[PDB]
Amino acid sequence: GRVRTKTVKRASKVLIERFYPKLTLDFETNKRLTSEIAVIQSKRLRNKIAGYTTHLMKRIQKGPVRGI
Amino acid sequence: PVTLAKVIKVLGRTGSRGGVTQVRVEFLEDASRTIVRNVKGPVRENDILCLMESEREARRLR
Amino acid sequence: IHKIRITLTSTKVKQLENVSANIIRNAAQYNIVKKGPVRMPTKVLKITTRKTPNGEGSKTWDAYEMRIHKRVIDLQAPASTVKRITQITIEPGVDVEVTI
Amino acid sequence: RKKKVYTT
Amino acid sequence: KSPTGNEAALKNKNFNKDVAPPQSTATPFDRHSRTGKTDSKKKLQQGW
Amino acid sequence: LVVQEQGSFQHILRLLNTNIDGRIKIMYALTKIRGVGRRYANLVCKKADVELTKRAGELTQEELERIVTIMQNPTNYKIPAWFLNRQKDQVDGKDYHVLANNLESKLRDDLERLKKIRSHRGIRHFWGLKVRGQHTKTTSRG
Amino acid sequence: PGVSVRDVPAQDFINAYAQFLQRQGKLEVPGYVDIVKTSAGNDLPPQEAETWFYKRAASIARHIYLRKQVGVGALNKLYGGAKNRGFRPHKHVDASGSINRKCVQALQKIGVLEISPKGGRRISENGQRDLDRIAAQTLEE
Amino acid sequence: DKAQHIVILDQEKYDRILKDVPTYKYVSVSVLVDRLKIGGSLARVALRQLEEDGIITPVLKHSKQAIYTRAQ
Amino acid sequence: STQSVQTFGKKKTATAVAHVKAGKGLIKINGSPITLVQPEILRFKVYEPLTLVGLDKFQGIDIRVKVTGGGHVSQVYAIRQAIAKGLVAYHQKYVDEASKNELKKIFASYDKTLLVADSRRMEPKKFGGRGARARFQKSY
Amino acid sequence: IAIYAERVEERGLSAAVQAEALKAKLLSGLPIRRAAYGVLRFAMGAGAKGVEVVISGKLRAARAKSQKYADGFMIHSGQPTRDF
Amino acid sequence: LQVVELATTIPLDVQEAQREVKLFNKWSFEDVEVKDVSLVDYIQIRNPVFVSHTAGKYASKRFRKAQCPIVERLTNSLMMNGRNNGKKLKAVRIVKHALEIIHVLTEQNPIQVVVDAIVNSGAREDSTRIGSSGTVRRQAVDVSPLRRVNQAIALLTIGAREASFRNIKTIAECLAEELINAAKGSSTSYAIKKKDELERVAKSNR
RNA sequence: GCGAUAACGAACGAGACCUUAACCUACUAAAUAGUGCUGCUAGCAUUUGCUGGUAUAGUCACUUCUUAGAGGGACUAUCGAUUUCAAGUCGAUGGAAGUUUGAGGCAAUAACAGGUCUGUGAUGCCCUUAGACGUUCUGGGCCGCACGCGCGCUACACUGACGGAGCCAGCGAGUAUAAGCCUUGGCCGAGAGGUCUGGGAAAUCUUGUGAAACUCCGUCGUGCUGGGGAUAGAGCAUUGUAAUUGUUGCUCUUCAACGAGGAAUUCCUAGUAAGCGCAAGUCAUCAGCUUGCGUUGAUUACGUCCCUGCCCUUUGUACACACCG
Repeated sequence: GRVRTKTVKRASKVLIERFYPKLTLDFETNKRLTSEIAVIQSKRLRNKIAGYTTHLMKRIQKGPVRGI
Repeated sequence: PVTLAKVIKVLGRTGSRGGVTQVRVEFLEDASRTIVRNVKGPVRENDILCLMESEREARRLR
Repeated sequence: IHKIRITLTSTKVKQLENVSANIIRNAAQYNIVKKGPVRMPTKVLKITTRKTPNGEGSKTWDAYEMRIHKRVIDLQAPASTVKRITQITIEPGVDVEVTI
Repeated sequence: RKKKVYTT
Repeated sequence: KSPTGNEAALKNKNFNKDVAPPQSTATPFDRHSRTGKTDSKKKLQQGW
Repeated sequence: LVVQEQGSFQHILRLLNTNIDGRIKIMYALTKIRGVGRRYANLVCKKADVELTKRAGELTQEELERIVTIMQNPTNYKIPAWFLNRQKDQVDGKDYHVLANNLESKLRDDLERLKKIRSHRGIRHFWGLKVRGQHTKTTSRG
Repeated sequence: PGVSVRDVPAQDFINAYAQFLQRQGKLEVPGYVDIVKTSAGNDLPPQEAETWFYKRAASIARHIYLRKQVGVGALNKLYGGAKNRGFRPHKHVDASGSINRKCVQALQKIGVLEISPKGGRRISENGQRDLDRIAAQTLEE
Repeated sequence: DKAQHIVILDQEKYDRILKDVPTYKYVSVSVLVDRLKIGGSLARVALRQLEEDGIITPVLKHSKQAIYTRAQ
Repeated sequence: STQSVQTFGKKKTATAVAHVKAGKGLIKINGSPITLVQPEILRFKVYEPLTLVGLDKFQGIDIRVKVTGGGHVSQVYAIRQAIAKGLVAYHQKYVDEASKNELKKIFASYDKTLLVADSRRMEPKKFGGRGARARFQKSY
Repeated sequence: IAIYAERVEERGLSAAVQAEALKAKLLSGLPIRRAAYGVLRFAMGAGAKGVEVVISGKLRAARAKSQKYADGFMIHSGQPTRDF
Repeated sequence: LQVVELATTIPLDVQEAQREVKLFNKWSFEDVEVKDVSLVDYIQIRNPVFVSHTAGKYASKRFRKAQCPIVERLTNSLMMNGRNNGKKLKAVRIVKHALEIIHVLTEQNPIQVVVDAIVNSGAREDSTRIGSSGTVRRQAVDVSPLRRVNQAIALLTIGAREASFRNIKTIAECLAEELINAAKGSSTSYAIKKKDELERVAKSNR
């Protein structure tokens, strides 16, 4: 299974609730964005956050997401 | 007198040990007589598996 | 002119890299031709010691490591110039050997 | 686990 | 046959006539102390 | 190529009180003789110009009489001492290769000698156990 | 077209060079070839008594052509195989040095080999000349 | 121990091999042994002759097995 | 210099150093012709990048390969990829990409291993067994 | 050769210093409770993120036991144990 | 059609493959077809192959094995019984030589024959066991085409393997007898007797 | 984790993390790595080429394959589907990699009469401490077999034995006035082994560890056969102060059961299982053993609670030293 954990899930939504206009539906842009937005000590960790922040971003287009 | 039926939906796993499955077939010819049947082998949707005999429904296996 | 070989060994790369860089730094601004550093294949010191001081229970093994990093730098310079470079670029972890 | 004994 | 070397040449090996025992295993409350000196409620109060 | 013959074969062969299958390849066939390995019959046939593509039954009387001469006189046909069986004997000190009937004879003859000198090896020989120090605690169950 | 030793299949060439070698006859045969084993791990002498030394010599000459100053110590590891230890697992076993040391001695006096500096045994000027010759008269058939 | 294959070739068998093999579709090492009762040693040597004279057409060349047929 | 590209196809450990220059139809293995690569039963495997596009592409290019490492079967697969990548690499550098994309489709549709090295590798043996996942038979 | 004794700046932050000091206070006749929380507060006083003192063995009784005194934040698995 | 002249000369026979890829460059996959409607998807015969040694990743996903060439699924099925594990080349030596034997017998296409040996021996219904915790109980159900593809081959190789056990007959010639006979529904050969009993008991269990 | 929610927000563990493996024609450089050129040199058809040798000054060029530091890259990426349209899952195309990318290391709260006082100059106490249970020394014993059990192997044959021909890996180790290291290369030896030099305190030299399976070509040809290698007899070496109760090997010789194994039961889902060898260990010699590596390389699943085991909830209690109650 490819279930993300809570530590990546809560860090992803705190970004949207702070920098939604700077977020995009493209992972690459978010990958580079979260580097200068949040101090992430692990490169593997950084890609997981952006990959689910984009999924949260790619979800808001189909309608309102619950809890954010 | 062997008849062929294509599967159109898989319902779930059955049998005591889970090695058999309940799958919804649809006959190759005369797309009627919908019968739920069991398969010993792994099943994707759209399998053309044939039937030794047709006049029997299927249930959960003990 | 003299053909002089400098070898750098350690356990931790970061201090070895500073020594490796600083020597090149002393070999660059001073117009001294060099050849190196040559990253020697790492040497791991492996022993598979048994966890149990006794001999009871399941079999688990301890396999401890020693990653050793070696480089060689050939220097074409007088011995007076090369000797002072090492003291400029000293580190307790890194041992320095100089040979002509 | 034994008691030592001599002969000579 | 005073020395053991010389007598060895005569002793027979009578082993394959007698049946070895059919059962030969010879190598229970682990939870009960056999010391009989139980530590008091006061000792733990002083020890701990 | 395949050949044809009649009467030159010999169904029952006899070399030194020992019976050899005539229909089996000769350099393998001699192994029925005690004192013959597959190693030994390889060479005693070769220097006798017994081509390996033949059987025991094809060899005429002449060839058999020559090979048994080499068989019983190996040192006389430059067969090496390291290729012989009983090298540096106790009684005479001459290299020997004990054979069909005479192999077990010096085998027994060696037994009572160690039994005569009450050596530990012959002591264990009388019982019938292992003598080379091998272990009987769990395996000597036959 | 320039025929070389590397251009011809090895299995049939070694038969052809040995076929030339046996008819040549200038290579001297030790008298123990019908007595000795190829290696310490063998159980039977080679089944071709009349040819095996020539087949061995022809291959060894060809094998050395491909590599550089290979000594006789290297040759034993080339031909050795898995010994049939009775109950223990197989172990790699060296070849007989007496045969191999004689062959490099034998092929050196016939002009195919010589002692190379810093160890080993180089292939000679004419050894390449004859081997590449025998190769040239190999693949026309 | 029911083989009883014969490896020495007599006159009774040589001509029959010239009478048996030509009436075959495909032969192998066992085929000459299975029905002609000749040994495998006699089987492989017979095939190397039955082919050289032109009676047999070689289908495949191999050491551990041989595939042959009639040339008629 | 002359037209040359450097490539390499990789297998288990076999890494196949293939050199393609500008010359004749010289395709050699360690300086020896491809007509005598062993095992001969898989001599067809190293031919696959030759006959898939046709042998005429090898008229103007010469191929010399050197491979060390791997295993005997691993050698067969690595050289196959190296010359197949050598064909594509040479076409990329000196020929239009119309050819590089066109010929690659023939190579892509027949086997992905013709271009990309597979990642299947042996996994380390762990203590408690003779194999990577296998363990000593347990006694009750 | 030359040996130099350097005064450790933060005594509480050093496990070796505090483990040794506890050994003396353990031998000084103090009860374990008074001794253990004298270094537990000392570590938290120096600014340590966490501290765990485990005094195990037998004490005035035949059966032996283990006793633990954790304070602050404590990580257990992974590299940061080797790091922090 | 022209002979392509290379400096490193290309043999004449392999130059024929410039038209079509063939197994051993002797067997053509154009005239090979599956005579069973449901077994076409799980028998891959569309992509021609040179040698039954492809070394793909067919066990990674659930149904990747359906794309494996039909010839490789038998040579993989050959190397069993421990000592033969990893002896794929030898198993291909068994398959290739057998196909040489297979063509001279019945005069049919060797790779068409093996497909027929796979469709005929596939049991369609098996009586699975439905024991209620220990007792002997059986229930008859169907068999999927994927299993009906794979069960026939494993039966086919087993009948090949025992035919050569303590037997002067070699494995390849046993296989050729095995494959052509089980292709025609021969009750004498293996993978028919073991199949027929499987469907026999399934009737009395439904 | 979604969700439901008298809970809300958090922490440890899991996951993260780290080591290793994969990709990088993009960097940094590589005479302890190689290649193409360049000399000088060779054999063949002479086609200017095909193969090689050499070159610590050809005082050649480069890092691409080999090494390793700096980095980069994947985050289920994008799409079709089902789902509480959520968490997710399943199929495609791209990709080097889409099973947590692969495999491992560290790893929670308390605890067990689990194992070790035979590792300690770690121990409290009992015993003993000069005719010592301390030491030292010689000789023996742990090997000793009427028997049952297991961890392995040798195989039970032709998918094979021998005999030739071919001939590829990777992980590792190796020294001085010693107490003798890896040992090449040469010379003697059927073999084992013996002699003389030299390299290497190490990507150089040992060692391309040319490992075996394997491919080919031959004999064998169903026979307990030439499958198998017990039990035993004779000589030559090695090691050690010392090999008898064979250290071991080697040479010859002896030519065993075993012809696939009952009731039962074990490991395992991909380079994994299983064949096949190699190195490090204890070691002066002794590997059928472990530890690691590499070669070949599959069958079938991708589901369930039927067995077993564990966990959670409900339930019951006269147990709490907790059913060994």
